[PDB]
Amino acid sequence: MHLNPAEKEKLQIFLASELALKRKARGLKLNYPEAVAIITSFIMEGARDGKTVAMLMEEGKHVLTRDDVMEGVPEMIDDIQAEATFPDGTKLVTVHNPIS
Amino acid sequence: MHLNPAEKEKLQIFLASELALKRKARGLKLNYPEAVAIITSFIMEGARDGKTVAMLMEEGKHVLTRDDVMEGVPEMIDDIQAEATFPDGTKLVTVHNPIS
Amino acid sequence: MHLNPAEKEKLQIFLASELALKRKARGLKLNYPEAVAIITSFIMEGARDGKTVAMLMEEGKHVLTRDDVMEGVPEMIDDIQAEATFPDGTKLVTVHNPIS
Amino acid sequence: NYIVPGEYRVAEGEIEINAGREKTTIRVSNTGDRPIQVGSHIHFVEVNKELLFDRAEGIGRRLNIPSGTAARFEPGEEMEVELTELGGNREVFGISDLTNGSVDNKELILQRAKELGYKGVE
Amino acid sequence: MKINRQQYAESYGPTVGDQVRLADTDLWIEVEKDYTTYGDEANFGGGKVLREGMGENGTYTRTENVLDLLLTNALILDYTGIYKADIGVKDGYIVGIGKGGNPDIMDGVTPNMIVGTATEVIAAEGKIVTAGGIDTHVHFINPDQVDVALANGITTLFGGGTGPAEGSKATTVTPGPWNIEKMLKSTEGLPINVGILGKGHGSSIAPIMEQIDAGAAGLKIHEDWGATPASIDRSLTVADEADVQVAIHSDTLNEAGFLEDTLRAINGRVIHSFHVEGAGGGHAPDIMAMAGHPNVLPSSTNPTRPFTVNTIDEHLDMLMVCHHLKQNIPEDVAFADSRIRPETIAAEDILHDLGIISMMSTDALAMGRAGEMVLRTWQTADKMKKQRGPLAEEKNGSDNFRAKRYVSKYTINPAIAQGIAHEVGSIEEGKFADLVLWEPKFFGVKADRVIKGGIIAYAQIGDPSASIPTPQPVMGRRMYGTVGDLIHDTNITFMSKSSIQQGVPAKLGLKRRIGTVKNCRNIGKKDMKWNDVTTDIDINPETYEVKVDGEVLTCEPVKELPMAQRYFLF
Amino acid sequence: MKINRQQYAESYGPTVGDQVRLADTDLWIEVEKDYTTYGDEANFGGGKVLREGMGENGTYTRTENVLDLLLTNALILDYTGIYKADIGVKDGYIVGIGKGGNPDIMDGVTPNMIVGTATEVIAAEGKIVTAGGIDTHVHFINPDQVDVALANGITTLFGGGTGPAEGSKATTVTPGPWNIEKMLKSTEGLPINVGILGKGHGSSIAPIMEQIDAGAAGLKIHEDWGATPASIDRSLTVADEADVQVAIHSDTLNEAGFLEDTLRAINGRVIHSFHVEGAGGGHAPDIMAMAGHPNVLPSSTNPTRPFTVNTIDEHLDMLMVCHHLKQNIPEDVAFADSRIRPETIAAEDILHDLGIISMMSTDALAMGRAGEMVLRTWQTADKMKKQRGPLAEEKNGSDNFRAKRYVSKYTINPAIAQGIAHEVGSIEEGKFADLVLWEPKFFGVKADRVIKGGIIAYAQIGDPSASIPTPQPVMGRRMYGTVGDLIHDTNITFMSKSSIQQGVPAKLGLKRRIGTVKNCRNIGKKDMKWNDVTTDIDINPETYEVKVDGEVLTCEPVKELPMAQRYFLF
Ligand SMILES: [Au+]
Ligand SMILES: [Au+]
Ligand SMILES: [Au+]
Ligand SMILES: [Au+]
Ligand SMILES: [Au+]
Ligand SMILES: [Au+]
Ligand code: NI
Ligand code: NI
Ligand code: NI
Ligand code: NI
Ligand SMILES: [O-]
Ligand SMILES: [O-]
Repeated sequence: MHLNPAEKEKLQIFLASELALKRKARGLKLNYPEAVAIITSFIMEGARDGKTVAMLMEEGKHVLTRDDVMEGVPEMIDDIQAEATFPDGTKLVTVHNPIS
Repeated sequence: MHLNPAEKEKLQIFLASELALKRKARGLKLNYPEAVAIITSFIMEGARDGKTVAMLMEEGKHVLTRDDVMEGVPEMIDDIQAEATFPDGTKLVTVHNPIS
Repeated sequence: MHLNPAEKEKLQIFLASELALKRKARGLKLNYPEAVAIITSFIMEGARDGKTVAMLMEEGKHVLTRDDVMEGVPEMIDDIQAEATFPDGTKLVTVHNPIS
Repeated sequence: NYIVPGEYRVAEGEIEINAGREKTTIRVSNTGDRPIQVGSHIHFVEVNKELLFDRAEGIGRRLNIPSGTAARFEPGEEMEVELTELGGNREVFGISDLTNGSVDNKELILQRAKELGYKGVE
Repeated sequence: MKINRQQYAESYGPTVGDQVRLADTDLWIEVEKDYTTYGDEANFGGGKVLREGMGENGTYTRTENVLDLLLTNALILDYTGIYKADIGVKDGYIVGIGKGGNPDIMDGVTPNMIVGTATEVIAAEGKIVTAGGIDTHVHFINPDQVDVALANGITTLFGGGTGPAEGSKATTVTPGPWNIEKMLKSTEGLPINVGILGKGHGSSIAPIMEQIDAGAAGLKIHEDWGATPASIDRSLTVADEADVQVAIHSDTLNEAGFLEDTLRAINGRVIHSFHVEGAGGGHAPDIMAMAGHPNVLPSSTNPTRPFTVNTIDEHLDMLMVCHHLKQNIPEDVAFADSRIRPETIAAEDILHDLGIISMMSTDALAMGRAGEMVLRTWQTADKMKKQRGPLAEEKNGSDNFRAKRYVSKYTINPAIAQGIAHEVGSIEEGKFADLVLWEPKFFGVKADRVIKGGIIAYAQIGDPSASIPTPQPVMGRRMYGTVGDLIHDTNITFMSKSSIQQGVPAKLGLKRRIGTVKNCRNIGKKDMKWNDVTTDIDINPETYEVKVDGEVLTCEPVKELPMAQRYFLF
Repeated sequence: MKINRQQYAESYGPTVGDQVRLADTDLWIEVEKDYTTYGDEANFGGGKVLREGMGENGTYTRTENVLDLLLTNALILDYTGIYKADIGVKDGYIVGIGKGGNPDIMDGVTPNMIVGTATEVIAAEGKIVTAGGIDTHVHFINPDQVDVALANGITTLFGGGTGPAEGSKATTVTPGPWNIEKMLKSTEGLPINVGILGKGHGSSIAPIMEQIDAGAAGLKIHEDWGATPASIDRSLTVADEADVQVAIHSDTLNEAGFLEDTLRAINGRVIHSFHVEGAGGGHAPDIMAMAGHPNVLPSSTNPTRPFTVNTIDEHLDMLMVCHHLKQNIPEDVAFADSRIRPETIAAEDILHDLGIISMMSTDALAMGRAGEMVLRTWQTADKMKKQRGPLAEEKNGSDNFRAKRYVSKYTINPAIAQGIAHEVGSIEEGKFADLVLWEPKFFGVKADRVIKGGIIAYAQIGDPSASIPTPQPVMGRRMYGTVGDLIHDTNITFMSKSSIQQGVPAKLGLKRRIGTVKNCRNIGKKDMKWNDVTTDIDINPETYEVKVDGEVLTCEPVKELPMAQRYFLF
């Protein structure tokens, strides 16, 4: 596989997202780390799909709404940042106030 | 996300449980580590759901039966212990002879 | 669970395979690490099922075809090697040119 | 324009090995009941005792095969091999302890070979 | 008052006559004797015996016969016996095996086994305790291999390598003074005992000898560096002068000689024959005939142990990868068929059971598995019981004789061969306190706690953030013995006498305990505990049939093994 | 006997005239010469050449011309050439480049490249071998960044920081004697070469100078600490006296002066201009004009390399986060538009290809990627071939000239700028043995093996519990070079001459190799290998259009790059 250090670490984010999505599916309101994991994994998978940074900046704001999460969680998340490999290399994506 | 050391470690248990549940679904009798992973993850997910320690002490004994596991596995597992965050903080759950 | 060092590491391979299979399911052509993860996990799960080394040497060559992967990936993978616990202990499986 | 990552485009022609060194062909027979395989760079006179050939012809020489390859003799097998000359200082130490010095001392090499029972000292 | 046997064993571990199953095998060990005084058993906890004025003496200072550490109620499995006792440790050494406690009020206390203010306690009731495993065939290729070894109860690594360099990937060799010095400094950070082998190759003495002076603890002769008559001879000359061991992987290709030529070059001197069966390397096809000679110390590597249905298919293809062989080169096919032989692999099972092969080893990361020496030793023992029955010598329906024969293969015998048995290799008084605790259900599979120099180095333990240590996930982890400077005190670097006399440790700034390699040259097959058989071993050049004293040795592969799928996640 | 070229290259790696594709790029390198003697190639393994009495000499001791390590059949890519040779290493240094083996029986053996008893072997046939990367723009923010760097072939880190403190997150600065001392002691545990930069700010000499005496290896001027005429001047005065390099991130805001004022303060003295294009910081909008002056050593940081379709969107928003900018403050919007310019980012591609910008660097964790300096250098080279075609100077349809120009940007040129090129930066005799092996399919993406001071420090290797090292999972791991005390011997802490003369290493108990920074002050743009072009660079104040000698430099962004999605899991 030739995994580098970053690749090892980012697998954890995917795992946390899977865990969080299962918790959502059984009707739980999501907490802080679950919400962050979901949006982050969304961004990285979007980059894998070949979306642009601009597309993901827009879409990232509609992954979870306030009725998906616990009280206070929207206000706890100022922005979410993730780096992933786009078709044109590694790029940073920042989603500002993802949960409105 | 702000993962602490315990949160990092416990993701592994969830992963092992997913692996084990897939193996069960294709008709395999489960071994020692698979059985332990399944019951442990059940307890932690139950705590996330807001169940009580007492509920999980009861339920934990009916997650797997002896026809789910290999010969000797029921006798190998004396108890299973797990700590998770309940709505009222971290608590220890112990399930005694989970596989009867 | 009593996880040893190898067991810890190999959970990662399973996770990478899950990630890669999801990416395949949404219609993406797989890259080098994704392809390797898929075939490797296939071998290890086959050993868990009680298949023989000889069976897995054959089957491993039909898990992914060249229309499943990106240009150049078939030629990048000379062989894939994995060790897993068969009913008769740990054995090494090698699949040569898995993607034809 | 299909891209194979890290592929070679080798130039035209062939590579000649051991160019300008004298070549010699001899017959060699494995008189033993177990297989013998001989590497490209062992001083040929010093090979296994149960190989029969004109031992004098192996002195100062090695197999004329690509570096790192070997010649295989099945039990009872007789075949021809080609030898090339040793280079550098033309000295051999250790191995079977038949030379331990210049390859020019053919008389002494052969005398040691005969006493120790290397076959084909004629 | 009387306690029934079931409740006694549940509280204090088994006593005389009781039997215990080894993991999920068909092997049973029986307690041969017990050093306790019934009613005065040592134990620790709330309202228990080891308390001040009671089972713990409150008068004596550390120097007055008081222990640093007591292991209570251990079931010891060792070449010296299978028995029940307390184990006493002081200054990192085993000082007493017997009965610990307080002579104030208790009968039968071993005089130097007082529990006092200085004493730590480990409860071993219901555990099996063995010596740490001694692996004498290690390639130093990947530092991750150390935890793998510790997790299966190995405490000493002998071999060579500089990491994933081709020379190291092929041979247990750390070549020359500089590389040896570098790896000695590397060893300062490895939580396990280490001895380093130099390159046993050259036609003059000096290039070989300077490795011994540099710090090497022995030499390796390997066909890849040229296992010629000259290299064999010079290495054994150096070894006789320096008092270190030589290991050999002989000339598979029979290029400079056949087996009999190698033996002529050895000329009756002592030698350790690696992977003697031959799948791992050596004179095709009759290398295994080495195992019959009085001057040979024979070991197996682990991937051929034991003979199972997947073995041949796995090995044929392993060899093709390992040796870069091609299917369309008939010489390569001939080579593979001359090397991977079901006849000799099958016989190897039997030779072990008869005590003709004396030792196990891994061949870690070159053609063997770092964490499976102990595991595959017991799988072999179990397979041989199923196929050959209980040994003639067995009494009481137990497998005690076989258990002693087999435990010797990875503990005492490698220690003797290497010249380190004065420090390690067995649970005896005066030896270094390398100890492995096993739950009987995990015996030979996953070590519970690994003690190095009297301090826990490795343990299967749970969540570090939990209220108690047992909650999930329970996994193998490094303990305090491996942290900070304690790693220096709890581990041994074994070195040659000349390098010690020349002050190499000070020169290099080594802070680890320094062990002396000695008494390697005046031993033979007869010195291998429970495995001292010499005999005429014949291997048919045409059929590869193995004969021991005119009798044909044949065995069947098995479809299934214990200590396998019940235990492992992958 | 003759071997056909295809089979020869498959067995020994390519020879004269053969070409190799760099990863999945359109770049081809061609073997220019070969030091071998056809038929006497060195190789290691069962029945191979490097065996006692054959290709390995069995007579000589280590001191008599014998190597510690031989890398066989390397395809070297270096500023000095693209060619085939054996590489010989001794005492952690490259001592011979040529042909290794045994002069007993082989023709053409380089006299000091004898394979003897002391010699370890690494097989490099079929591999590309380069010098370790030298990253001169590192923020020490997170210790995890070291493995990231090693995995992409970086072996030396120059920069500053004390961890995730705001000063360190913004600037490559370790401020003052105490912080410098602390980080020097921290460096004892980092498996990579390190040099530390002090704060190049102050209006008196002494507060700046005391950092050099304390152990700093250079200085950083940064606008965040006040890149004023005074700070610029004092730092260059200190630097001229101490013989260390100064790096500059100039006054983006033009507060105390414009670009021409900064140059007046520099006054013709030597200076390293960081992220010269300007997205990473500097006089808005014309900072890139620095790259034309004879006294300036210009480097790029990596996130603008090369110009792609996502670049601008990514950078605009990166800057807003990095600088805490607000969308509803028009001054912030003006600031961002004056700083993130598609015109200068595009021209930067071209300036690299023409050899006007001499160096690459990361800007690790502040505005750049720790493991992507090498990666993005080749992506730029590849993009420029696709858009501009093969360079005029190219012969034989190969890209050898471009490959030398680009490899120089992250190896030799940063070494020269920093004053450390006598130790590192290239594969030449007498230099420290920091070497990177690459499979051509992974070239510039994922290093196969990283050698530090003659010992493997990092490798892509598989399951530590497996029978061989290649089974999955194959991942980057630290090797024995990083363990115990060996970490001290295989790595260099670079320090100023005055701190060395004052005995700082002994004072602090530093055990690492100490390197001397020297010859920084009498160099210029003309000393940058393959990248020595000086010219008039004009940047239009209204349109940001870049002109080099009256000609307008324009480039297009690309939608896709090689060395990207084919390789990475995320
Ligand atoms: Au092999
Ligand atoms: Au092998
Ligand atoms: Au049998
Ligand atoms: Au910023
Ligand atoms: Au920035
Ligand atoms: Au362009
Ligand atoms: Ni071997
Ligand atoms: Ni070996
Ligand atoms: Ni900057
Ligand atoms: Ni910076
Ligand atoms: O071996
Ligand atoms: O910067």
